[PDB]
Amino acid sequence: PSSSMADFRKFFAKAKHIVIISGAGVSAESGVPTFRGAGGYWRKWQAQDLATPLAFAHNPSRVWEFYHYRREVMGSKEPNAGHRAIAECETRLGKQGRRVVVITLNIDELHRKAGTKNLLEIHGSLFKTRCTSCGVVAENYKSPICPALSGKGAPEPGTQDASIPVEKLPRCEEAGCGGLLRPHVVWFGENLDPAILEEVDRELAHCDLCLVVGTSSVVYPAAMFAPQVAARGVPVAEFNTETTPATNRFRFHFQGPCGTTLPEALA
Amino acid sequence: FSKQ
Ligand SMILES: [Cl-]
Ligand SMILES: [Zn+2]
Repeated sequence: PSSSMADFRKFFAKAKHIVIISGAGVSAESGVPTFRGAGGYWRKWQAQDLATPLAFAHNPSRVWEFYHYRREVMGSKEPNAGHRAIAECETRLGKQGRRVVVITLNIDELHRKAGTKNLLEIHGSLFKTRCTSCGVVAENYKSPICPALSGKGAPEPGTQDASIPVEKLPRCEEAGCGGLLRPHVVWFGENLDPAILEEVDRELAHCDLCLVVGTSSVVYPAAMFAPQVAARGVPVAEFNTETTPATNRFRFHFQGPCGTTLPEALA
Repeated sequence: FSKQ
């Protein structure tokens, strides 16, 4: 693909509806642990092991410790230059009657913290719960999410499992339910929300420029969004630290950290 | 679609 920043900027100056797809690279640049491919590890596992229905069915206490740890570290984490460039772009273009929407695979809410308003969080959020019995979804920012997890979730290898009885895990407060809560995060092998995908499809159908930022482009169906957009002739520009299996399908590829390339790109 |  092309690496002419000047050429991309010509499309950027004219674009009326920009879709920005962001993945784990953007969160890692804030120092958020992504637990995918260094990574690194939570004590002996990575996300592929614990973000699964199987892992939650076997040891929900261990999965909750993992998600509790991830919620807690967010206190020390701030949006990076990439998040800020993306949020400022949205505000600046919106004043010109131009639309910018972020479709993120990330679950850490740093895009919102940076001020992004048009946001589709297609894999859920560390700060939402869902009841495994009644299905209600709720926001939850409490540290710790439940008394039994207080001080738990330590990440060092060799840390014993908290082994919290399921009744002491986060419980639904819908009157009459009290079912066990899970993180409202899409796990490997689960389907994404059809209403969310309907929103995604509307944005993809109407955009005139697409950016793919910090994404490995091997997690589906998210890996396939940008290819359907190029079909209508829409330019796709990829911003990643390395090539991906989808790189040769894009109009532009700008190699490097997203917090380095995006400020120039979206200036 | 399913998350891979
Ligand atoms: Cl990703
Ligand atoms: Zn419930």
